[PDB]
Amino acid sequence: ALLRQAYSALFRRTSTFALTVVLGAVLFERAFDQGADAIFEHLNEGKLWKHIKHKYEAS
Amino acid sequence: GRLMDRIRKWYYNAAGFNKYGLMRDDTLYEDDDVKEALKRLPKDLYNERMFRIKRALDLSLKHRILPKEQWVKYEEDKPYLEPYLKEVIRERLEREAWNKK
Amino acid sequence: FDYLHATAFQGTALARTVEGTTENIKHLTRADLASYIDTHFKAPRMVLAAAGGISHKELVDAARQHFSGVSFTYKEDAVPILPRCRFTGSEIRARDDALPVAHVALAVEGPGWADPDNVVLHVANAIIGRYDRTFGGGKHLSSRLAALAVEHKLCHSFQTFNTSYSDTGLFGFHFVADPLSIDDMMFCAQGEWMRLCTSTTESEVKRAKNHLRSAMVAQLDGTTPVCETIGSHLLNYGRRISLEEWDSRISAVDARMVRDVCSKYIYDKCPALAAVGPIEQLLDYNRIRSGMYWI
Amino acid sequence: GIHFGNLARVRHIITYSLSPFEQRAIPNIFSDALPNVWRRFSSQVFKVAPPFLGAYLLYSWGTQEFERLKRKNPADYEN
Amino acid sequence: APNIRKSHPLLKMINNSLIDLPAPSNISAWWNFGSLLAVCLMTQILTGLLLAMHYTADTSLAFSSVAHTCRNVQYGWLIRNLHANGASFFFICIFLHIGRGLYYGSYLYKETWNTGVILLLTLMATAFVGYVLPWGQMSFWGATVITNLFSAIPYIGHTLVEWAWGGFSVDNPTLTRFFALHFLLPFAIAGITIIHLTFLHESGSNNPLGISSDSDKIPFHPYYSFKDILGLTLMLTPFLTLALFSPNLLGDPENFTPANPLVTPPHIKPEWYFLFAYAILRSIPNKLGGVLALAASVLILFLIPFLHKSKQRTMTFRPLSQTLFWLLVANLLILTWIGSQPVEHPFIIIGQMASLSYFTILLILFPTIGTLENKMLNY
Ligand code: HEM
Ligand code: HEM
Ligand SMILES: CC(/C=C/[C@@]1(C)[C@H](C)CCC(=O)[C@@H]1C)=C\Cc1c(O)c(Cl)c(C)c(C=O)c1O
Ligand SMILES: CC(/C=C/[C@@]1(C)[C@H](C)CCC(=O)[C@@H]1C)=C\Cc1c(O)c(Cl)c(C)c(C=O)c1O
Repeated sequence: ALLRQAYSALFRRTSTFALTVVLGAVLFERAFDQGADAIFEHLNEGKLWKHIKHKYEAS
Repeated sequence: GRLMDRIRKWYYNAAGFNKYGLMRDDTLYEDDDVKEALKRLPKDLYNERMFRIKRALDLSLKHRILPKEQWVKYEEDKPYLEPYLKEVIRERLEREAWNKK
Repeated sequence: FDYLHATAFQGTALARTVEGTTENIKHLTRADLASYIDTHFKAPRMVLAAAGGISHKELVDAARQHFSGVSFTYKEDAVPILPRCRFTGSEIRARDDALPVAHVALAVEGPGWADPDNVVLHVANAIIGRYDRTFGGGKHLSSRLAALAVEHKLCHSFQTFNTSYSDTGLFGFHFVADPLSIDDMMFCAQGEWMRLCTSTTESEVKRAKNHLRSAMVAQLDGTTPVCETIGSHLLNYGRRISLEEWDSRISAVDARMVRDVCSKYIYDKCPALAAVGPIEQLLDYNRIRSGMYWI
Repeated sequence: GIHFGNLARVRHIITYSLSPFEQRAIPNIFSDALPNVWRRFSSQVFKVAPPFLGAYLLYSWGTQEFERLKRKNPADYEN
Repeated sequence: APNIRKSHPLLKMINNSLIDLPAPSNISAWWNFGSLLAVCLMTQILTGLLLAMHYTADTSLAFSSVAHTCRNVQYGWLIRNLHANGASFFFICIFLHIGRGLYYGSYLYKETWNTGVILLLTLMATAFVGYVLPWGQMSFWGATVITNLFSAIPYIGHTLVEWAWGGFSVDNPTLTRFFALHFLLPFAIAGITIIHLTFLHESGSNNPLGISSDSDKIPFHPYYSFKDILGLTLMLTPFLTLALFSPNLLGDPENFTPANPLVTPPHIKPEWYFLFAYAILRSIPNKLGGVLALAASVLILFLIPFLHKSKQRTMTFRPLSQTLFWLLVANLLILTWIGSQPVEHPFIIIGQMASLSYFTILLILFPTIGTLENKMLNY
């Protein structure tokens, strides 16, 4: 049971609760960022310089 | 005549303070006279008026009203404070007049 | 305390007063009392206890002679098991600003006679102890809460309590105070509970133990008391628990133990509250709730 | 400073409440909630909406009427 | 002693004005504007400084500094936005904060109210001069007209205009003393805000039903602290959806054209939150009258507490006042439209009406229907 495993190990102790928010905010960020950028770039295929780019680059 | 005497009953249902269980007098805004009046209310009449109000507020925090059945009815509304208040304002006008005099 | 049960175990059997309702007493019939005696006052569920200058033998004989009921089926020799009572974290506020002082009781669900932890819990209750307006000790009392109580005039009296039942219980405290100091008292009180779960020392427990040991002996100060112990030991703990034993269990306790146990039944739990009197200054369950964590 | 204890004199009122951990956050969404959302909407939509719908017209009118005065009336150059 | 929350000369304040504060248990969402208004102030002030650190109060450099602030300053563009749009959401919020007060007779708390009116005037003045700093077309002509208002005073008038400009026609001195002025005012706001809230505390908050809530108060925290955090994330969503997706929606574009002392744009309208007054100004076809009407268009707020006749506090139980109240809202909603239209028929006539309408619903109707209602209750 995660809710109990979590409560007992993470949410109970007001000190571990913090560690969770930090540790979590870190993971949440790194993922929410890729995802959104991934969503956005996809919604604008071939319009961004990330796409055009290869045409005047080097190889 | 019996004109604004039926209008009154209309307005009374229009206001809707009865939907909360408040007598017309439970809604009076507490200025100086009203405050004095309320201090003259007999123990029980005061404790009842209190519950009515503390209950209406609890309703308002919940965003509800009383089931239609419990609503006060235009003719069963006791003007429990009206007479006291009348006197308070009466005693006052005396003083006021007596002091300019 | 009734209102406390009344809401702590709300919706169950324990939530009832011993005296019963007004309607019941006004209508209970000869039949019911009869049927009550018939259904409940039965040999397997009774215990003839006695203490003093008496022959165990001569006692058992007199028993065989007048305490003679017979058992045929298995039903008669069966001791029913009661349907469990559900603990509810809630509150009941009975206000009357016309009463001289206010009364407040707070508790969490207890383990129940069986559990060995009840020992630790009682040691715990010793550390906090109790106090009241006439204690000579005053500002020097070893009970941190009693001191503060004295220092700031927090109350007229307060007391810890570990009421136990077959399968459940109530572990808490009760204080009486003036309308204008309920808040601080309640504040200091929860405060002392949290200290229990987090920073109890070896000095506090040592004394706690000695205080319990003495209360445990004063429990048996007379024949009536010793008989009451024996009557309630068989009926609840199963057999009889000797002082030599109790004492061994009480010695086994220490800091780590108290903390681990109080944390077990007190930390972050939703308590039950009962307030009676001019209780305006004490307020919000939400607040009292938050007093259940972080010392 | 502190107003908790002075406020007012109250007698004979009992209140029962339950911890938040024992109850539901948003209970009876259908049987209770929405019904009242509607209850309220109804009672009020006729004191509110009217004057708004009213100004609306005055808006659309004055708007279209200012546009009409831009257009030309043939009866000026049919000479 | 005992707790360090009630004794400490400071924490006893954070605690005694926002944590142990006695709050009515039934205040509705119309009570969440106090905090949003507060939050704006801090947000405005913060984003403001950030900008002041790249602005340059000088005619020959104001426009290009703001432009540079955006195109070059890292996230400058975002900060510029937030600051400009915060000005709007600040007004939106202050307007609802006012209505609420009007509809629920909070103005019966006279000092708390009068300080409020003062706040409004100050916020207006502030938002005005801020709008002048980028030195755009509106910036200039705005500065010109508003400072010109004093010219309506007999004798001095013109004299007063000389200071305001620092010369004999808007120019650099005006721009720098405006930047100084803008930089300063926000703090006076924050200052008075503190008084506003102090007078409040003497009495306590009002509530929808308008009857003493002493029988049922609750600790601001966690009830209203959580309710306000939420009320924040809601205002914040459209504020950001607006500022991030449609930046210039709410703003006039004339300010994208560097001021020209010789050309008054033909479509010269003020920031949206001032239109309604701009509308009244153009109603009265007389210099001094239009000015007086304008002044009174806001100053009339000081009279409200004195034009209360109902024997009840709020309009919750006054269906006639309600209608009149909502008829008043739509009344303003119109003036705003009028202000955004040219001075031509049918507008001119519709205008003078809504204005005449505005002053009547407040000075004559409300106090009248109020008296009437009293009799219908048999009082
Ligand atoms: C800088 C501007 C302002 C800020 C930051 C501000 C803030 C506050 C705050 C935080 C509250 C408490 C919570 C609430 O009831 O909303 C409050 C209450 C109040 N404010 Fe303001 N206010 C401002 C302007 C005004 C204005 C313009 C008026 C008057 C036209 C006003 C009238 C009131 C009144 C009457 C109260 C009591 C509300 C009640 O009855 O509950 N305020 N204000
Ligand atoms: C009362 C809160 C505030 C309000 C109402 C406010 C409002 C405004 C307004 C309307 C503008 C014009 C925005 C635009 O470009 O369209 C502005 C700009 C500006 N404000 Fe404020 N302001 C506030 C606080 C501050 C403070 C205290 C500072 C700095 C410490 C500041 C610095 C500036 C600067 C530098 C500009 C001009 C450049 C720009 O527009 O980005 N503001 N402000
Ligand atoms: C400005 C504010 C709260 C601000 C914050 C900043 C807290 C200090 C901490 C958590 C938050 O995020 C709130 C928004 C509250 C204003 C405020 C008041 O001043 C007063 Cl007298 C009352 C009675 C209320 C009632 O709701 C209120 O909201
Ligand atoms: C709305 C208004 C003035 C409002 C003030 C002057 C109040 C009367 C008092 C408090 C203030 O500080 C406001 C800025 C004036 C009308 C007004 C404007 O706002 C603006 Cl931006 C412009 C460009 C013009 C041009 O003609 C105008 O007539």
